[PDB]
Amino acid sequence: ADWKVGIQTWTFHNLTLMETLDKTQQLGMGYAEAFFFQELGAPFPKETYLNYDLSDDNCALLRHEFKIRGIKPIAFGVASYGTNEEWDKFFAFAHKIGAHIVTVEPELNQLDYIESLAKKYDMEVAIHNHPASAEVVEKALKGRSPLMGVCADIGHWKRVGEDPLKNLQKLSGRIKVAHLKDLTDKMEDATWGTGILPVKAFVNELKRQHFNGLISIEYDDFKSDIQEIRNSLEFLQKCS
Amino acid sequence: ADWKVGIQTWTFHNLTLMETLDKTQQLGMGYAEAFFFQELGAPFPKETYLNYDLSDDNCALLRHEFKIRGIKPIAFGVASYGTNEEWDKFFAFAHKIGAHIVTVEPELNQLDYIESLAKKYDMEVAIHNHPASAEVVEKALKGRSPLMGVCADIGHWKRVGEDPLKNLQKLSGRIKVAHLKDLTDKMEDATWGTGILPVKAFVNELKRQHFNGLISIEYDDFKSDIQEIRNSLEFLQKCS
Amino acid sequence: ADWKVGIQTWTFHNLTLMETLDKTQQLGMGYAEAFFFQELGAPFPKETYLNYDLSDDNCALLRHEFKIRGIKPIAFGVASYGTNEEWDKFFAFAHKIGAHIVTVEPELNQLDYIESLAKKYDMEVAIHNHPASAEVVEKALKGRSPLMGVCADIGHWKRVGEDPLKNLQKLSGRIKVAHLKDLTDKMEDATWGTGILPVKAFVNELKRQHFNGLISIEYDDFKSDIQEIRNSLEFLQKCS
Repeated sequence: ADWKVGIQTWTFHNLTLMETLDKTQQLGMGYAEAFFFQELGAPFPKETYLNYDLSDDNCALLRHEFKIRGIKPIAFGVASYGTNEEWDKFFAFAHKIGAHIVTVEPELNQLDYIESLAKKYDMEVAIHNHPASAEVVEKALKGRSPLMGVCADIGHWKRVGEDPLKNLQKLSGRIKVAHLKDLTDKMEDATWGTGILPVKAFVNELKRQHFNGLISIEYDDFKSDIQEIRNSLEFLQKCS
Repeated sequence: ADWKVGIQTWTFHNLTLMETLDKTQQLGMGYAEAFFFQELGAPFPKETYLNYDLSDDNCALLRHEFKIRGIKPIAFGVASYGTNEEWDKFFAFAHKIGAHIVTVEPELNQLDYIESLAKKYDMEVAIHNHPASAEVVEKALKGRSPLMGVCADIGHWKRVGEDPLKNLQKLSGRIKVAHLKDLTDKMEDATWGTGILPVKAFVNELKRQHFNGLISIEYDDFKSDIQEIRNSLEFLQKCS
Repeated sequence: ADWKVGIQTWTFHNLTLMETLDKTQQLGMGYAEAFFFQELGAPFPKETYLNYDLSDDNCALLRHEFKIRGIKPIAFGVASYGTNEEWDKFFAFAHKIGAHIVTVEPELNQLDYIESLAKKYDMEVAIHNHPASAEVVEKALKGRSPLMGVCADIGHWKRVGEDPLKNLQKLSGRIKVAHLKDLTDKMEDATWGTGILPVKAFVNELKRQHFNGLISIEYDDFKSDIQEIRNSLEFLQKCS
């Protein structure tokens, strides 16, 4: 309803992408943010990896493989390329596979060129700065197309006065993607700052800020299991 | 004797608190620093988690469950609340369960209110700053009640000139809790700075600084086992 | 041929050093950078650990144990000692075991003394600064013996404008060791910045900069297996 909940395929980077999508089905999510150079896996032939050089046949097969699992290949990233050729090929590929967003970590001088590509392919762009910070992204984005947005990192939720969502300030509306790293059961943490379940408080804040972008989750798949993460996904999804 | 050695229950956050306390028994420790929102586990009913809203009956049961295992619920934290109501409820709960310390990560404007609660409940407070640093805590604490102290993080022990214990400076005496994160066998590390076993050198420094607070240990329970950690606990405990 | 590829024994710090060397054989590497206080393991007696106090007999046995596995004990580190006695003993030990390099994290005032030891034992020194940065190492090293070099950390390869190799600048030639932390399959990462396999691009850059030092790799042995790492080692080694 309000926002989308997807998985960062990096979560399962030790698996093939097809296996990752099978896990995504077991988690009960309908969206993915895929990182490049993951082995695709059957039905793709061995040693074929995710990259913008995939043949038209393999691009069509990749689209089909997402579709039959009920998962949209909504995003690719994080891309941090150094040449215009790479950016061009990356945006063309994203468009060809049918992504609606790309997450990117560019230099400031690359933004002009990247914006032209966003327009050319009707691709939304969520900029991730290098992990002074909040001021630069707002200053850089001011006056640029609405396609040019922000990939916001949700750090360690929640600590008093370090609320990543409350930093949205003047660009709350340009926030297109939220990265949840190391998602835990009910967003529990060694440090907490909420009277209610942290994941409930998190969802409430997203509602209050009318976030309608993509919540892209990552977790440590060696330290957590599908059942544990499904506890958190419950609140992240059933609100929407 | 000199100091206390306890566990951070975050170590086993993938388990229930009762299971965590069973592990704490196998480790041979008599103290715990508990984080909120962990499932309690039997004898508590399913879906009951650690938080300051526990009924008087459940508070009494929690006290009993610690006591029969020979473990004191000495600390709760790290709390980083944003409202006075939350702080009030947290300190009341700590007192009700019989904690002697709480670890906290507040803003500077909250210290006055937090100090009033420390006095009101005779609760000691170990302040953890956001992970300029050493100066602020000393300046903030100067002239405040002896209950207002510091939760010191022991980073990567030991590197020349970056000794966290030697930073104690003028507030060595206000150091109430030391957090050991990612405890390894004999405190071995990829970088070392001692001629003797690092854990032996660490213990010696604690003796030299007359540390008599709580050493609160955390480790990666997926990368280490009880036997390995018991090697380090040996020196941390048998000195005292 | 061009450079050496070795393992950081920290990778397997949960094992004995002998077991670590067995794993190093299974990986197919001929060099090691060993951290101190690891249990040695059979044929050494129980509770004997790696440190500069090993008897001449045990030093000779350690040399033999490396040799029969086809692995050179090329480096020890990272050492971050606080006294001259410790440094002296560490360099003497490195020489006695037949290391050609030591990785170290000293204060600036210790460099003079450390350089004297490097000369005295013909030991190369790779300085690792505390993890303003690039300027200090160049300024500190200027005019010092060619034995005094740099241990460079390869962070998260590869992001545009944050290329650790391109920072080599004026001291490319004093770079003696490159630390690869958390090595992944084909150096894949959640953020990428290359059109080709990241490990291929990495190797190409090392060739272009004529790096001929030691690539010292570490990985998470709980999250990766020998087969996965052998995929990356393939390109790191077969280029040379």
